[PDB]
Amino acid sequence: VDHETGVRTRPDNLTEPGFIKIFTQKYLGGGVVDSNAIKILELPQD
Amino acid sequence: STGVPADGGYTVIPELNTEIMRMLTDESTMRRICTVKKISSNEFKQLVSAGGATVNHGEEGKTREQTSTPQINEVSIKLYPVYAYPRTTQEIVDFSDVDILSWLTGEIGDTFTETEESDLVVGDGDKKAKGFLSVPRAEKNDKERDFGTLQVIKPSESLAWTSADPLIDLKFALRKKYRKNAVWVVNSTTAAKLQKVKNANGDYIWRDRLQAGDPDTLLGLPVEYLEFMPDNVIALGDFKRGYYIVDHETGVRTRPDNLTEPGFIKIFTQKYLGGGVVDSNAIKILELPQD
Amino acid sequence: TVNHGEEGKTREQTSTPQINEVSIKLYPVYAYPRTTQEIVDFSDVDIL
Repeated sequence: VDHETGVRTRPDNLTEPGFIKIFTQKYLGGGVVDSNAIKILELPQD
Repeated sequence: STGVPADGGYTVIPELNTEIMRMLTDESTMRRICTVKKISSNEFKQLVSAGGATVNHGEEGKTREQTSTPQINEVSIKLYPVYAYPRTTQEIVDFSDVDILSWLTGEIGDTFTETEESDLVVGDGDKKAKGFLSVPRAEKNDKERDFGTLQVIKPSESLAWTSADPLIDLKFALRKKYRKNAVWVVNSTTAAKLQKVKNANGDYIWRDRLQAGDPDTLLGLPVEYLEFMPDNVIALGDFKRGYYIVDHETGVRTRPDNLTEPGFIKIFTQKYLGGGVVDSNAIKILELPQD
Repeated sequence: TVNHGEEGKTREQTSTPQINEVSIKLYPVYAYPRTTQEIVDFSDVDIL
């Protein structure tokens, strides 16, 4: 799941002067919908 | 009358001169006497050839022997952030006729000139411009002395403030190469002490030998005074060659930073100042005992 | 003032410079000589 805005990069160069804090943000989400569609296999690792 | 506020006294408004008088303004003598190299880097490397190139004065019919290849020295002048971060209230910046933004930028630029005359002279070099005085000194001639160190003359208190001998020594410690376009660098208090030197007889040595149109000189060379020098310390040299003031290519960069804390606008106006001794043979230092 | 900040150091607050007021008040400097109209009329050197 993504947001309509997506990746947004705001280069805050004011709050801490002498610095650019490049605040890059992306709203990300993930969920297992219909778990019957996915299967897992843990190897014995010897 | 205007004396009584009620009797037409409130009508008279005081005409505030919209150009604030910046008391501490001065044309930066450092930036004029020394060269200014706008650069885009943290460190500026000027190559300063020490010398050592020789000739053997060959004869007609003699094998031409190898001559010594001249040497080069590195002067690593690193730029550092000299800044001021005043937090003016947004109230004044709005409620004003004298423009506080421009006035404060001018005041901080004058402060930058003052701290240039401080760092480029006395500045130890701890994350700032290394002044020529903070540069280690050595009482040796140009041939014997190590590069990156300035020739310092340290006479006794007897002939220091009694005669012109220390200053003549300082003048001719420089080579003609530098004395052509040399300049003196004295503190105002040290300058006053110099103008007061009187020999055993009592007459002044420097007998104010100037005309009205003459700039203040000393032993036939101009004297650009620096106020941040320590007491009883003198310098002299071709500071165009002798010292490099390495400013960054951006220069003064005044972002007002209005969003960090609303109700306050915080002019940052940081600059990147660097400074270093270049041609350590082009500057001479004269230490005089404290009276 | 400036604090001569380093590479990787928080930039501390510097003192904001001060301003002073010089209130120069204007006052009437005058002279009120009472010349006779006689001289002002009877003259070649312009008395006014």
